[PDB]
Amino acid sequence: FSELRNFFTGDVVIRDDPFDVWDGVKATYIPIGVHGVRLDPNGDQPPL
Amino acid sequence: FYIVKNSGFVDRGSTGPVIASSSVYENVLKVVHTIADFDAANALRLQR
Amino acid sequence: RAKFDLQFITEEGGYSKPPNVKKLMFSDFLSFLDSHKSDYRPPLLTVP
Repeated sequence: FSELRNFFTGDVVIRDDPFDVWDGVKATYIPIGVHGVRLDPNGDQPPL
Repeated sequence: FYIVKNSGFVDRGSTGPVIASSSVYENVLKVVHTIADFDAANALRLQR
Repeated sequence: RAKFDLQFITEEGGYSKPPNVKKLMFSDFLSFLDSHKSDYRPPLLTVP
């Protein structure tokens, strides 16, 4: 009988409490920080 | 403006015109942290 | 930058009914920073 058992012996490992699974998330981004006044780099443009 | 655990000012028995206040006088404050600007204050609020 | 709302109270000397002084808590400041987290230019805190 021993051999018959040892053949039919195989282990498995399972987590006691199932994982809690969620759905995806809409990655929404919002603004942050304060903006100051940036002046044009070239200055007044040539005429005509 | 300053943020502080608790404060007030009571000067009982004084004959002066000011005998109480919701605030205190500048020299009674010990500054141990300085938040530079709105941005920074806001930034700290968001580092959970 | 902040605006301070000044208020005067006269102490008659009869210590019967305690005055109702407007006090601003840390909690309120956070509540402020969260209503403006996205602003693109610093908001004004009215400190009493």
